[PDB]
Amino acid sequence: SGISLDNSYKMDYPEMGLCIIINNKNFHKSTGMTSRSGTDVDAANLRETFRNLKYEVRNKNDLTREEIVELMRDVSKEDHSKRSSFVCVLLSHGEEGIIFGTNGPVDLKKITNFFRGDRCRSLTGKPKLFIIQACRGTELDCGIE
Amino acid sequence: HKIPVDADFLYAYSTAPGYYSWRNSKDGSWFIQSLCAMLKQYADKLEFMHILTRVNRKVATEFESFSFDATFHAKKQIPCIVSMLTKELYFYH
Ligand SMILES: *[C@@]1(=O)C(=O)N([C])C2=C1[C]=C(S(=O)(=O)N1[C][C][C][C]1[C]OC1=[C][C]=[C][C]=[C]1)[C]=[C]2
Repeated sequence: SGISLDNSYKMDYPEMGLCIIINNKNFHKSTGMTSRSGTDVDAANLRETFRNLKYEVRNKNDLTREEIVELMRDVSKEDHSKRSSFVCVLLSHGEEGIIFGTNGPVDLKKITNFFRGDRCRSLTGKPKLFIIQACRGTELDCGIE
Repeated sequence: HKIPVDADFLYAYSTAPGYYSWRNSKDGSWFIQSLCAMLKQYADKLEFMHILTRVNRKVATEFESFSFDATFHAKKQIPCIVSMLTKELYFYH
């Protein structure tokens, strides 16, 4: 063959990768949080977009901090051998480091950890992508005109 | 032989750390609105980080919050690309 560079991920596996989208809209009276509106458009949008990107989209609505974790633990346990990647979209309320299940908070590290190079063997060397639509605190960018 | 276990992860944050993340009750969130726009327009042209950078300017320059409440009125937002990837990323091939 010829010189072999490799500055880009092998994205020609039989499958582009499964894309998980968690669409939390409604929260338990207790959390003291209001429902997010508009999120259903967001969620529909990503599905259409990732569907065009040959991604195997799985929308998961209003998940509890517990179901998010099981979902992840379970999805991470899957065999991603014939897949080029993994996308995961978390649509919800948040704070630096955490995103809220419908009943409580989940640590971004707690879930993205199921996919660490040593805990998700069939994804090691492959790009794990996490898109996050949630607050990372409560600061406001008054911007500069 | 070995590689970081936190290696090959990409974090696309809708906002800079500590700030609010805007969402419009009708059209959706600024971020995902702008993320889907850019993906369909370039997923087959640009490398992922170049896409997300267009996504950053779309949000930054095109959106600005309207609100009856001074506190939340006229705010901007800048998504945050956090990459621990070790190679370029093109959804096409
Ligand atoms: C943010 O995601 C979060 O974690 N929390 C508690 C929260 C967040 C964003 C929003 S918002 O997108 O609605 N918006 C941006 C900051 C203030 C707020 C103002 O407008 C608004 C209020 C109620 C419904 C819809 C829009 C809210 C809460």
